[PDB]
Amino acid sequence: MAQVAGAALSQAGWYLSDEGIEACTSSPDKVNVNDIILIALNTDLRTIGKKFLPSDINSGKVEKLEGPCVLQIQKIRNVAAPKDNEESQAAPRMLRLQMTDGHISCTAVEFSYMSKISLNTPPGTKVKLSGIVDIKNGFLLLNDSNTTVLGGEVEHLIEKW
Amino acid sequence: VMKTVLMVAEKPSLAQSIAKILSRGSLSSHKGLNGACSVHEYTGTFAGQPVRFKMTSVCGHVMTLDFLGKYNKWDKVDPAELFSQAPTEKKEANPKLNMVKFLQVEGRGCDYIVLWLDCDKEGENICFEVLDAVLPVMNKAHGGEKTVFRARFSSITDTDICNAMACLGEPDHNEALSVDARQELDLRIGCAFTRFQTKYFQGKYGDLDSSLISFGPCQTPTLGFCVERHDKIQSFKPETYWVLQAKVNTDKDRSLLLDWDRVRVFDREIAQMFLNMTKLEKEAQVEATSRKEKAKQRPLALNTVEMLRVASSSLGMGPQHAMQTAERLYTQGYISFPRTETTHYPENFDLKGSLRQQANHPYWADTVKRLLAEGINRPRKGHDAGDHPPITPMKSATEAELGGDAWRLYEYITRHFIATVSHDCKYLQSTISFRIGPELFTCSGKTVLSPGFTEVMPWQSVPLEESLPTCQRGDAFPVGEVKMLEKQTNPPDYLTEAELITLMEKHGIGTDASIPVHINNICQRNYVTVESGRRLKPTNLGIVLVHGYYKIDAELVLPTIRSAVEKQLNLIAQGKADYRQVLGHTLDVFKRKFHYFVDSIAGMDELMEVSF
DNA sequence: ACTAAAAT
Ligand SMILES: [Mn+2]
Ligand SMILES: [Mn+2]
Repeated sequence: MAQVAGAALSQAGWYLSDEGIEACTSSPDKVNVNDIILIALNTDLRTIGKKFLPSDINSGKVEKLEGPCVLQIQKIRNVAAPKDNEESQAAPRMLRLQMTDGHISCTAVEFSYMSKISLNTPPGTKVKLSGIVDIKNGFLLLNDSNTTVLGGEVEHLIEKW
Repeated sequence: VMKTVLMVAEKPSLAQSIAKILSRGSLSSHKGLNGACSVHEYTGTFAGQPVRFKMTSVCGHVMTLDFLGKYNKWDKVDPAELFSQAPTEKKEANPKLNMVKFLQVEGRGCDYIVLWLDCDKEGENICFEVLDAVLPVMNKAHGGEKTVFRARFSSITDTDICNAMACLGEPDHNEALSVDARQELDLRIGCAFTRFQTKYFQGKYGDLDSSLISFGPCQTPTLGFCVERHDKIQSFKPETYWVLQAKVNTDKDRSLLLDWDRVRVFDREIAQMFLNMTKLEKEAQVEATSRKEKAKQRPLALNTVEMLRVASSSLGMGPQHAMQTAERLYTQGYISFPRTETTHYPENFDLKGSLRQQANHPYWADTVKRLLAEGINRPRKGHDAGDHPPITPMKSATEAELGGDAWRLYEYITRHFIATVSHDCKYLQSTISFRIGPELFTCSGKTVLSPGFTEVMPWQSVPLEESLPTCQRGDAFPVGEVKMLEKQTNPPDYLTEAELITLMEKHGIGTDASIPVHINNICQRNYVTVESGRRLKPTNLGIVLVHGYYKIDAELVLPTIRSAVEKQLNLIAQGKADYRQVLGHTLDVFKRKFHYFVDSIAGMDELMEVSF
């Protein structure tokens, strides 16, 4: 049954290694891909999951991201105002995202106004990318159409003083 | 002589004005023993019978609060003794003017008393002091009739004064007691802290002999503002901007500068990616065009705070020098009362007449005549606080009779008065948005339509620039080159006098007639120095004072404490508190705080070792 | 010698 369960999760785009799938759920007489998804969305992706991001994505010779992907945010920083004033309405908001999946870390840039991802979004939040995503100079362009935000808290061990 | 009544005013000029208005031109003037106060006599009617009116004035406060003997000489009483065991009394201020004896001799034989004092909070205290002076010597009352009277007025116009005489009232003892409590509290706290500080630090740290270290509810917060600014300057680390700009040319020798919609980027790689996305391009498309009208608001009336701000920011004048010049102009008879915090013109005012008086000076004669011909505009509405009408010209001066500072202030006052009654300024702002590849830039410009108060206040003018070319959507243009610029964030600069005044006003520290005194005090005690640009720079001794106050007990250097104490004291005025029950508690809390401060002075002592 | 209020 896991043979078809893996295909189902791949078609959904939630790519994750089979050992991680087994760890997340181990045959309670049925795979129940739905509860597999719900349990995963509150699990740290560094431990569990396979490597699928294109190699040397942080360089400048890929220019394309095809198919759907699932990624985990780590740090969110507003590169539009100094660290002294974390939010000043003197320039439009502009967000840089440090995403990861497995072994490779990638950087993304807002490039529009997206209300789903805010400065208060805690790490560990899951992002699904659908369609074609552009890579310009090792930077992933995050249009409002090709984003989906799925929550989940794993370790919000972060404090702003 | 059947019956005479007596009237007391707080200024001799105001006394003469009211006497003239109510006496219908018939006066008998005489000079008193002081030499600065005059007595006016005239006949009239008060309460159904003919009455002789006698009008006089007193110069400001009459009594000030102080200590008795054996406690006003230091080195003989412990400072902690002053808090709740030192007898207190009232003694004359300005003893050269025998105000009490003058009041007694001029009120002897009077029957009724009417008080034309100011309507603010600091006026009813003078009211009750005058009663304490005059009531002992006066004809005793008959039956159950009321003798003491008070009048309420705002302006010095005919109708206002006559109506104020028509309707009368009574004073407020509960309102006077609040001011009395404030005076007692301030004197106790200041004399307690200053003595200990200047008796400890003077004899143990070398070059502070013959020096005074002072504490109070105003000087200390004023210093706190400046040292907070100094700390903010000292703890700033620069960052790096990255702004992207490009220029588009339509006709030969007609280029156009543009601005990025996203103003700043703080990542070098991100900025480089955006540049590489734009650099190799040759078209410029047009997205949208804008055309809206707008107005620049005419200035409000003139307050003392705004006078001081403009004097210190545009005329190179200290607050005390400005106040002295304004007072001299008032005494000579050229401008109205220069200590007011009301920014709303009185309903009854000869605005047209005052404007028509200044219809001959070559600097603004054309504008004055044009306004008189085409009809004036109503003033902008604003706050009212009783007190006195705003600062307006009264006579017509020239460059010759006045000189230097007086003329420099008079020009600004007259120009502000003319501007506050003129029209507004209308300008059209055109913004055109271009698109370069994946990014969009904008450029904006202004053009004037009908100048208003700008004709009298040129420094508030709208700058002139070449009009943006008219374009329709879909047009394409060539672009010269797209380049980047690197910039650094700039640290803040030291406080200016205008900024300090506007910080003082909002927090309640000081008042309309005490800001110059406090600033000059902290300048004279070598706490701050005035540098180029009229900027107040903290010195070593002041930095140590505040950095020690924060470490020892933080509410001393804290702007909100004065407001909190004032709010607590207003209960006495409102009739919902008890005088002793409030004063004793508020003195006890401060006594405990001082007794903690004296035993926790090692922390501040270990801070001057890194200096003198 | 202190403090904080009005006035000329
Ligand atoms: Mn007054
Ligand atoms: Mn006032």
